[PDB]
Amino acid sequence: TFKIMSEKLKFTGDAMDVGGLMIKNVTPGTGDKDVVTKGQMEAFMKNWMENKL
Amino acid sequence: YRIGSYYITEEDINPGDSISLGFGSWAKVTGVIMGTGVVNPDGSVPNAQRVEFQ
Repeated sequence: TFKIMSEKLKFTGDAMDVGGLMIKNVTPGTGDKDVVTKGQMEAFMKNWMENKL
Repeated sequence: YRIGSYYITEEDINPGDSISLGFGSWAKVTGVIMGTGVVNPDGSVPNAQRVEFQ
């Protein structure tokens, strides 16, 4: 980890992380690349546009 | 305009719950001059206004 952060070496404005952060456990809030799909599920499928829309 | 077979208003808690929403009557017709070219014989030229139903 020292070598990896040594490659950055520019820690002046807090972290400025350049990692990937490919971890998330569960929540109804923040979402993966399925943001567009989950939004049109909640807005249309069962919220606004009932079955047979 | 939203299309839905359920009798649920779009202003519900599930939707944004803002703006004025009201039930519509009849179909939607885009604004255009009827009989501009006189294509249909014996057809009186109608005057159509935006959001106007008659």
